[PDB]
Amino acid sequence: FVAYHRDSYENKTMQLMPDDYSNTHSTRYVTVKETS
Amino acid sequence: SSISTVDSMIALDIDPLENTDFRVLELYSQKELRSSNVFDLEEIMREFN
Ligand SMILES: *[C@@H]1O[C@H](CO)[C@@H](O[C@@H]2O[C@H](CO)[C@@H](O)[C@H](O)[C@H]2NC(C)=O)[C@H](O)[C@H]1NC(C)=O
Repeated sequence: FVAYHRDSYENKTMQLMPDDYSNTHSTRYVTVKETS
Repeated sequence: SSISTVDSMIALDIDPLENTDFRVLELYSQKELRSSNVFDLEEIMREFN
C-alpha cells in the first residue's frame, strides 16, 4: 500500500515551512503549506 | 506653698482598643486558579474550531 502526494514519485527530502499562526500555543510546521 | 499633697487617686487608665483595618487576603490569584486545571475548556474549543 502507498499514497503518493503528487507526480507518483517519492523519497524526496521536503523542507518544513513555519506555516501560518493558528493558536496561541501551537507552532505548527507543515510541508505542503480521485487523487491523494 | 511648700507642703506635700496626698496622692490618693487610684489610677484606672484603660487604653482603648486601637482600630484594625482587616485586609482582604488573597491566597491564590485568578491566574493560579485558572492554571490549576489540566483540561482548559477554552483551549480545547479553540483547537476544535
Ligand atoms: C525514503 O528513503 C528513506 C531513507 O532512505 C527510506 O527509509 C528506509 O525504509 C526502510 C523500509 O522500512 C527501512 O528498512 C530503512 O531502515 C529506512 N532507512 C533508514 C536510513 O533508516 C524509505 O523507505 C524511503 N521511502 C520510500 C522508498 O517510499
